Amino acid sequence: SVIRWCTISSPEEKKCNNLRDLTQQERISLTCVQKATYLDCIKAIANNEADAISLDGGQAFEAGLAPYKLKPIAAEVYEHTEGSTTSYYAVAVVKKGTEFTVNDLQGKTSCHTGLGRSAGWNIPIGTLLHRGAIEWEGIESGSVEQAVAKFFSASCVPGATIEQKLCRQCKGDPKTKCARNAPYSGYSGAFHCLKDGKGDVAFVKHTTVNENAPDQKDEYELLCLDGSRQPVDNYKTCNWARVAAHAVVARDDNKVEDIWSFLSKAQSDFGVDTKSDFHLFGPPGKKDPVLKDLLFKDSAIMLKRVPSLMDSQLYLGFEYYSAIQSMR
Ligand SMILES: [Fe+3]
Repeated sequence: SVIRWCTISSPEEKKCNNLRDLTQQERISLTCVQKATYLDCIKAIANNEADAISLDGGQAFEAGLAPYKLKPIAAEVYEHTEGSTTSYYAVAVVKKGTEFTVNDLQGKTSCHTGLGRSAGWNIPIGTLLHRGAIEWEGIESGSVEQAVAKFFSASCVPGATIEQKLCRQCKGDPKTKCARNAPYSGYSGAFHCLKDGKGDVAFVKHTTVNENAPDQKDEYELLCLDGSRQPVDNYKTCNWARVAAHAVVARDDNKVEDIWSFLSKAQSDFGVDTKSDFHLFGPPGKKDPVLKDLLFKDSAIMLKRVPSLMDSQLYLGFEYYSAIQSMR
């Protein structure tokens, strides 16, 4: 019996084969299918051409719509003060000194993890809109990118389609610079994007600074929704939202057990406590954003199985869910 994972980048593939390689000796075994975009994975998965992929809540949302109707099989666990939780916080990071508040955000540059991802988009944009900041009336008259491209001087937003302003700060080969897996894509990419000065703001996770710049953590602060700017380590108070962990998405069939089995074991032999050269998660550390969050976030510490009961909606929450919807 084999599970076929869908990978979305070469390096992600490798890590994948890696684990398949040192796993081929079990009841359930791996195999890596590499697609172009997560969409194609979602699709293959539904077509029986694959069986799993771990997605950001923004994509989990997507993966749940019809025709797919994929379910969140397992969700990532993250360090909490209280040991652990299945959620993370969305924060907007900023360099220390550059005075400026949430309100003074117009005509700025900004870096985002990618189009429609929780932290780098859904939360921030919808927030900005829910605040009278961004002018958006609706789908049937104006796109969202457009309202976005109208608010910021320019941006980096991997996945962007409708506006070159949004692809303005993306560093890399122009062919692929705004690719969904571009060098400036992902939590860490959006950080570099900030690091490198290509944007005045980064929309990332509460772990973001530590994982790329624990050394120069002092060099950054957080933009709070109230007006303040707090210290990188104050995400709790200075946050824009608390979102659901990324989840592993799979067809609603009988296989969901083979997958959980596979994951349960693998995580057993290669967790944060593994003693192997091979790590399922991370580990976290200043590395090249390109090699980050492969398969799973570098910041995941465990996997917690999801109750069969939950679909995408129940998983995300009626609130977040409506919020995402209302944006498309
Ligand atoms: Fe995320």
